[PDB]
Amino acid sequence: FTAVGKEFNHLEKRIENLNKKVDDGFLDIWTYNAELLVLLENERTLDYHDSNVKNLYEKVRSQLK
Amino acid sequence: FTAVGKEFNHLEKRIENLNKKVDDGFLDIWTYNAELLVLLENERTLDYHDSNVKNLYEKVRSQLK
Amino acid sequence: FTAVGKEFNHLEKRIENLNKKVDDGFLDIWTYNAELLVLLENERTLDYHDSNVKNLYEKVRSQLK
Repeated sequence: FTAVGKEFNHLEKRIENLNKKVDDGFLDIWTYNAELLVLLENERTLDYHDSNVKNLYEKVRSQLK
Repeated sequence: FTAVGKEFNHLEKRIENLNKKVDDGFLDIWTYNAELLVLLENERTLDYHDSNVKNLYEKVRSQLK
Repeated sequence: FTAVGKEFNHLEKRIENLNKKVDDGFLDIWTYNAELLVLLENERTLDYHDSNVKNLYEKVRSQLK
């Protein structure tokens, strides 16, 4: 019977809410990383055709899904 | 009686400690983002008066509370 | 008897899996921060000998363990 109890559901929903907080926080971080990168690449600071620069685009792309 | 039991409190405190780890980790990340940004803006790399650059300051400000 | 029950172990393993997700996510973020920084420092954008620039290397080093 524990999975219908109040206490099990309290803890479960706290886990779920933390997992959501982590997902939304990671999305916020990686959206920031994307917004910064594209500005930095607008300069001669970072060149889009350098393979090390493409590595960053590819990570950001993959993180934003 | 479960909320006074040892097991419920063990799990609850693990949740709490994870939530703290997430908060402190996000604060570390966003403090880093702030420290990097202000250095990058010291250059002509990023211009503080560009509206896309202000977007980044505003996100960092909001994240650091 | 609760620590051998199914429900306690279900919640515990969810905590553990979330903690792993957080660790792996933070490592991904800080690896990205390292990869970006070293590219930015390749330019006159950021000078490795400036003490504020060394602060960033030191944080990244410490985060990657």
